Amino acid sequence: GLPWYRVHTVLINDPGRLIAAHLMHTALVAGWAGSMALYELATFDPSDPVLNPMWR
Amino acid sequence: TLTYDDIVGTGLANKCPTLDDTARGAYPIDSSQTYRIARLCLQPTTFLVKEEPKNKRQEAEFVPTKLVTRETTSLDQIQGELKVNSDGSLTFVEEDGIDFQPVTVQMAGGERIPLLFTVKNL
Ligand code: CLA
Ligand code: CLA
Ligand code: CLA
Ligand code: CLA
Ligand SMILES: CC1=C(/C=C/C(C)=C/C=C/C(C)=C/C=C/C=C(C)/C=C/C=C(C)/C=C/C2=C(C)CCCC2(C)C)C(C)(C)CCC1
Ligand SMILES: CC1=C(/C=C/C(C)=C/C=C/C(C)=C/C=C/C=C(C)/C=C/C=C(C)/C=C/C2=C(C)CCCC2(C)C)C(C)(C)CCC1
Repeated sequence: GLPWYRVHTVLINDPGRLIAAHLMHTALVAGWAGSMALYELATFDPSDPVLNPMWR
Repeated sequence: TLTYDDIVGTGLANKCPTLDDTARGAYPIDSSQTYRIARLCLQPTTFLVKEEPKNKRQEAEFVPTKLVTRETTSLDQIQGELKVNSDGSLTFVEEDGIDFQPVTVQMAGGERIPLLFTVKNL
């Protein structure tokens, strides 16, 4: 069958499933952005923009 | 004249009485007469909390807060002697009343600041 490094080639001639895979990728990335923001808000100390700003 | 049923659940019970704009008169003090405050009412409208200094040791400011304990903040039905002093100054000596309220206010970012808002032994 297909080697492991070729599994996604099933999408080349399947525009609908390619759109699905792209939707899933987009869902993952947007889910990352959301999760990352939440984790940052759960750890961020807003009490000192002078000596403890976000980049520290 | 408003009754309990007129007031209940409106928020008015936590408000102090007001006087209209025409009340700009003068109340004479006879220094031979004894006086009392029969009712002192205090209705807080803003609670400010002094931010803890970052370490810069400049002037830490008093910042706004959000009340979270609802319309439960006013001091009222307070009474006491109003003494006339020899130099003609008046001294209020708080005796009794609903002279405290626990209050919780919340700073930006969530820190909750409980206080005993009070004039006990004023
Ligand atoms: C954007 C991500 C993405 C998307 C949209 C797809 C989509 C697709 N894959 Mg591919 N795949 C991916 C990533 C992805 N894959 C990764 C990272 C691997 C290595 C594990 C694979 C390996 C793979 C194989 C072997 C096969 C596919 C196949 C397919 C198709 C059918 C679905 C399937 O069987 O998935 C299977 C893939 C998975 C179930 C992904 C693994 C899940 C990982 C472990 C993360 C799970 C999240 C987890 C909850 C978080 C863990 C947190 C941790 C800190 C503990 C479809 C085109 C099939 C295909 O059609 O072959 C012709 C197929 O046989 N994929
Ligand atoms: C938009 C970017 C993009 C897209 C959509 C594709 C899509 C494709 N690639 Mg190409 N490729 C890319 C960029 C991309 N590639 C980059 C940047 C490189 C260099 C790193 C390559 C090098 C490359 C090679 C050498 C090959 C492909 C192949 C393929 C095809 C099969 C993929 C597969 O089934 O893997 C299945 C993959 C797995 C089952 C697991 C992979 C696990 C990886 C290595 C580690 C974990 C990755 C992690 C989950 C991703 C994090 C996201 C990242 C951006 C930070 C498919 C058409 C194959 C092909 O042409 O088939 C005919 C093939 O041989 N790609
Ligand atoms: C009306 C014309 C039109 C419009 C507005 C779009 C718009 C888009 N296309 Mg293209 N496309 C078109 C014509 C169009 N296309 C035609 C005629 C073809 C040949 C069939 C294609 C083939 C094509 C492929 C193969 C792919 C796209 C993809 C995309 C999306 C990429 C960006 C993205 O996902 O953002 C992020 C998304 C958002 C911020 C949300 C947007 C909200 C959507 C539009 C509302 C959904 C409801 C709507 C009624 C149903 C779908 C609308 C559809 C016209 C796109 C974007 C929504 C890619 C995709 O879907 O990636 C996931 C993709 O893989 N298109
Ligand atoms: C411009 C931005 C961008 C681009 C071009 C891509 C492109 C890609 N992404 Mg997405 N991704 C992005 C942003 C992006 N990503 C962001 C911001 C997030 C949230 C963190 C993700 C989360 C994400 C997940 C969870 C997955 C992808 C996957 C993919 C691949 C799908 C096509 C494929 O089959 O490749 C085949 C794979 C390759 C060609 C190998 C790519 C190798 C990368 C570039 C470096 C790998 C590093 C190292 C070897 C392994 C990681 C270290 C390990 C300790 C974790 C493709 C390379 C999917 C994929 O890799 O499926 C197999 C996948 O599962 N991405
Ligand atoms: C369904 C639904 C829902 C929900 C959702 C959700 C809840 C979500 C999510 C999500 C999510 C929550 C997500 C996420 C994600 C993530 C990710 C995607 C990640 C990733 C990662 C990575 C990729 C990594 C990597 C790496 C490492 C690990 C280390 C170092 C290096 C690197 C960086 C490479 C709602 C209700 C709205 C509605 C409708 C339905
Ligand atoms: C219709 C319907 C339904 C639905 C559902 C759904 C649609 C679901 C889903 C779902 C989902 C879709 C889910 C998910 C998920 C996810 C995940 C599992 C994730 C994760 C993640 C992570 C792990 C992350 C991490 C991180 C990051 C990335 C960054 C920052 C940091 C941290 C670490 C936090 C039901 C059945 C109920 C029934 C009825 C109806």
